[PDB]
Amino acid sequence: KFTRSRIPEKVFQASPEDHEKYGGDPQNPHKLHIVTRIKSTRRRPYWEKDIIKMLGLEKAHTPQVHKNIPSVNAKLKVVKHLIRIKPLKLPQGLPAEENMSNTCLKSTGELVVQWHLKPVEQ
Amino acid sequence: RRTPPLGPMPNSDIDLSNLERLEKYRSFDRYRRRAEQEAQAPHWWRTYREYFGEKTDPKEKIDIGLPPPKVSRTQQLLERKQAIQELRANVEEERAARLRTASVPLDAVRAEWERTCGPYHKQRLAEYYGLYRDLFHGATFVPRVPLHVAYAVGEDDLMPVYCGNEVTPTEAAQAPEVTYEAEEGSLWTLLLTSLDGHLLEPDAEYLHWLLTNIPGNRVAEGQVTCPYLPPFPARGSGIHRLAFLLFKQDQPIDFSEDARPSPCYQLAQRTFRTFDFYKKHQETMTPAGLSFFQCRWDDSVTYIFHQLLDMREPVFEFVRPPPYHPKQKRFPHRQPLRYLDRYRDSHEPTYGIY
Amino acid sequence: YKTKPTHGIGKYKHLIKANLGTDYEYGVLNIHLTAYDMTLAESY
Amino acid sequence: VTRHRRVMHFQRQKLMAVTEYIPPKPAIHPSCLP
Amino acid sequence: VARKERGWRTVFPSREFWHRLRVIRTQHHVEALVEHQNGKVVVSASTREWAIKKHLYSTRNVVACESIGRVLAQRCLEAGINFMVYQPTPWEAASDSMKRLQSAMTEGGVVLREPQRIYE
Amino acid sequence: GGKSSGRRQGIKKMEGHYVHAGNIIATQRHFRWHPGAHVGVGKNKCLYALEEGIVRYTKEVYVPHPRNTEAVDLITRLPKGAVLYKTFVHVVPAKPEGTFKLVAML
Amino acid sequence: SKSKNILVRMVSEAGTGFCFNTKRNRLREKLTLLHYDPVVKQRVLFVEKKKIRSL
Amino acid sequence: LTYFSARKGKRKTVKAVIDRFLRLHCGLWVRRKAGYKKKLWKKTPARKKRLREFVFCNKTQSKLLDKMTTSFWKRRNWYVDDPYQKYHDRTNLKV
RNA sequence: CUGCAUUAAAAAUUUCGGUUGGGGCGACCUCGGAGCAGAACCCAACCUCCGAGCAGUACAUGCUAAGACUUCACCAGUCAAAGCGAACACUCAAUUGAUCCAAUAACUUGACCAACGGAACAAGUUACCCUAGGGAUAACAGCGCAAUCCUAUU
RNA sequence: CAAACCUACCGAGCCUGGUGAUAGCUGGUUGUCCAAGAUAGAAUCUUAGUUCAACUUUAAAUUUGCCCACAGAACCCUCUAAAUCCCCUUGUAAAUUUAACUGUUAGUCCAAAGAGGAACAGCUCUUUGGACACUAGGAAAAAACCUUGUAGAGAGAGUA
RNA sequence: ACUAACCCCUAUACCUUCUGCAUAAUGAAUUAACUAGAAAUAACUUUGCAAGGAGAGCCAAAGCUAAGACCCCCGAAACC
Ligand SMILES: [Mg+2]
Ligand SMILES: [Mg+2]
Ligand SMILES: [Mg+2]
Repeated sequence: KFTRSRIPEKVFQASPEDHEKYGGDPQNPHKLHIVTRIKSTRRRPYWEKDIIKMLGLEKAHTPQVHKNIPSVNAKLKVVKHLIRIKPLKLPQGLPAEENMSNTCLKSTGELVVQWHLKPVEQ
Repeated sequence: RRTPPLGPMPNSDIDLSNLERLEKYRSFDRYRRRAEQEAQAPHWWRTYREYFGEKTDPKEKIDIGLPPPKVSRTQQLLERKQAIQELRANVEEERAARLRTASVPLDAVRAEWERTCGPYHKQRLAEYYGLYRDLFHGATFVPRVPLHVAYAVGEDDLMPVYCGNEVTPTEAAQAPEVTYEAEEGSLWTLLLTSLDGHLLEPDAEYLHWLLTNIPGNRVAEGQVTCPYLPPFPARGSGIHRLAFLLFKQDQPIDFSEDARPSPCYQLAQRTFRTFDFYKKHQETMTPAGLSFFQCRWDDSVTYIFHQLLDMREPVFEFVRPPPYHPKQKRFPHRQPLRYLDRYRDSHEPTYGIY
Repeated sequence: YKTKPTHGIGKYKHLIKANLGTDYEYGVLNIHLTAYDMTLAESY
Repeated sequence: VTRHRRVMHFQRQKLMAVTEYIPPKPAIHPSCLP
Repeated sequence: VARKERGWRTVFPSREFWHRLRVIRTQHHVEALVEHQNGKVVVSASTREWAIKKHLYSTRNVVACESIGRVLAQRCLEAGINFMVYQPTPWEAASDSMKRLQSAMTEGGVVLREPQRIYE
Repeated sequence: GGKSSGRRQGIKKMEGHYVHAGNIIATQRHFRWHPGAHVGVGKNKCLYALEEGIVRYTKEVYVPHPRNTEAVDLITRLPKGAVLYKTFVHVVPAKPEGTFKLVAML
Repeated sequence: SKSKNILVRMVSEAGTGFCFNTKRNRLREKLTLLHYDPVVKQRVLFVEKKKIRSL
Repeated sequence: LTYFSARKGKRKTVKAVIDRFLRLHCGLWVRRKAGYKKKLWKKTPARKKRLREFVFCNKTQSKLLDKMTTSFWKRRNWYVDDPYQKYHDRTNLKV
């Protein structure tokens, strides 16, 4: 019989070898997540369809931010085979009200608050 | 899927290889003895005591009593072991024991208990009644010195107060008699409080008597800090407990701050709390003995409320919660005709606009 | 419950059991106490 | 549990092909080393 | 009016009481204990105490049972407890010493039948 | 034959469920669960709550009644130190019996 | 499927006319029972009068 | 059910439901229990007790009985000393 | 000759319960228990069977009444605090039958209606056959399968 | 005595009328556009049907609904199975009740666990999930395998 | 689409019945005309009046009156 999957807890332990391979810092976990559906919800069980519905991942290749908390992580682990998870980087920090319209999420995973559409003089 | 237990199994220690070699219970009492010796043992799983049993704080109960008396166990044991040897020596005593006709003097054995196990039993019983939890905010005391109080009624009859007994306010109208052992140079303080007599503030309580600086057993010459007031348990308010507190003063203590005018017929002025009263006094205060009794409403309480307090007597009633009913449905399926009566408020007929 | 760690706490029949002699001990031995006095025979 | 080799599903077939054993290969065939 | 702990109909003894009398009979001493349902013990009368030892011949006889029975009767009377409950096994209930101990409750004024809880 | 259907017997209220007086806790063909505190049992070994509160499930010591000869025979043959355990269900009362309130000023 | 018992009617001797039905064995004398009578609010004797059917 | 009679051209009433059911003006229907007079000797007192009450019908049965009954039986009646007078209206009904 | 009865004769009206490749010969239709269905509930056959259509003990096996459960609907079935009244919610897996109607002063009772949700009471044969349909369904043929079989090797 | 013949179809002639006989059966059922929308069962002289239920639709009232952290759900019997029930937070926007009815429940295939006198397949029948009866792309042609859905125009681009 | 009809590339007729029809399952040579959804019990929407409504009767514990809006065609063998 085909039922839901109980993913072993041993899978989600970041060994030191993976730490420098992916560049993550265990001492300073990332604040937020970037989730992007890259697989169809069709031909998948109904419970996974609801999880995709809850996280707002209807349209594929549409980035969405989520809180890196155990409750959100628990939902994400169900549909980990249909999405791509990347951390959020803020080189300029959290945007202020003045520059809220000048933000741009680059493809490499950071939200630069200064978007000028001008070549770098360097 | 299986999960290893978090602790040892109840029957893991018993070997099963030699189960027939092992001796059996062979009786109901032996298993029952093992049953409730093991029942009180702590366990790592959910138990009845976890949800129903009262919980006590990890801190040990603070004791503010006198240091325990010191006795010579060897000499006491020698006298006790020889005392029953001669007692078993008499044939007449042995004849009564075998014939199941022997008797013991109840008055004599009670007096001995008051000196040997009296303080411990009284402390154990007082903890049950909730005296230590309400006043002192949680503490322990051993009444080393016994205290006897008997209320004078009629011309010959008396109303003794040992512990938690029933005394009517009529028998408690007058001042009781305080008898306790002491020697010269000892100052004593007597206090009486109504634990459940408060009518406005549930946390607080009402003071009814206060005697200070008692020279030895002479209670007549003690300073009357607060005049004696008979208890006033309201009708229908339940049963109240009044505690007699005996204190031992190492040094003379001034009581001008806690003094009350004579007479003190004001409930606000009569309000008093043992907590923050012993706290500010414990540097030179220590309890000596306790005694308490249960009081109910009688006809004399009407006299006290109307005349002594110059107020109307309050009457209380015990009210149960209204019965629970499920939400009424438009179509109650397979319900008796009396279903609509459960949600009916008035039994009188109604006619609407007609 | 089976999944919970307290599984099997109610198991009770595993403590309850479900002649040729050995090479060190004897199989079956019987003693006979004859007597003309019934009281002495049963007393012994 | 069949007797006709129990023809495999395509998804399962790809899983077995991906997870096939790969022996380690030395930089120099030991046979041509001094 | 206080609710009693109803239930436990599949185990012995039942718990539908406010105050219970427990009598323990050991090899050398007999212990008569009275306690509340929740666990707190109110008063006890054990032959170990020196008060009654001076007047009793032995601590494991019917005379001892009558000795602590009257002691418990006077202790319950002066503690304010009048009603109680007793749930013995068939053999101890049939023991001659126990019945005379119940007689001590009757003459002492202790009743072993708790009043029924008034629901309405 | 043997075309009978299920008896729909099982746990009705789970752990931590709020119940009212008379609500059925569980029904069973055999004594899988035993009544505990403020839990009643009918002829058909159905479990119901006499009080109103929170349902709890615990493990307790099984002490059979002396009149139950079959169970008394069972525990007499146990090895010394053995204790039988069984699952018990209890309900924890939530509201008090009542309160005392003023009704008159005489 | 032999019918060994019979259903019989028990009529009160108090004259109230109250009746109730109980099963009895065919090879038995008429039963004179002691049953509660709701009319007189007390227990009175009931005697058998008629046989209803055989079960 | 006769939707249009041949003599008056109006809906008729099934007399079977009249002899078996009682309708309250609030819309509820009151009926007896089947087999409450059959084989009383082989039924326990508790079963016999719950067999002799008057019970209500659900929504579908109420709609079923209304369709088979003309508007005459749905009117408000003012019978003298009517036993079911107090049950004709609902009290404290929310939604 | 007419009316009412009893016998015949000749006739009239109506019908052919389902399941088991077909026929013959038989079997089954209702209820309960274990296996499938391993852990809340539920879950089917041509299913594997095993049983049930009683009896026993009471005679308060009395009367009311919160709150609940259910054989996936309904009908029906099950448990029950508390109160009145008495003493000091029986055992048993099933052990059963609706409405109408009949008996009855009444309380109550009436079914192998076993086709067991029961039509108040109706059988065979048609190759002399008819009508409306069905490849949801046989034979002819095609296709799936090779149970078996043949061959060829070890 | 061939169940023959009785005005070119006699197991019961022909015409008219009752008659627009009845048919749970076959066939048919007419303008444009949009939206919601699928496979639990029970009873039944019933399995070619019907009723209840489930599912689905519309309008209205109300507040919780799904997901789910610990804690918790049996013993004789360790196929000690995958897993379920319950369920605070959190992510989310649905859910319950009232009123009114229609329509579907003669299904197929794949993955998995099984059942059909202790049948490896095959045949029939249960349970979980998916797809199909809804678009497109790819496996040669392809209802059920893989990729992918919310709808238009474009002589743009990145991918599955 | 194309300069260009064809040539290039793409595309398994319609309806009905079935889980599933390009199906070698039914129906249709073609054109014109004719040929098939009838009802207001309850409920919903919108006026009027209102503890009353209605042009005798009927209903009413906000109801009563009025209006709008849902229920096909052909075909037997037979019986009298
Ligand atoms: Mg079954
Ligand atoms: Mg027709
Ligand atoms: Mg749509």
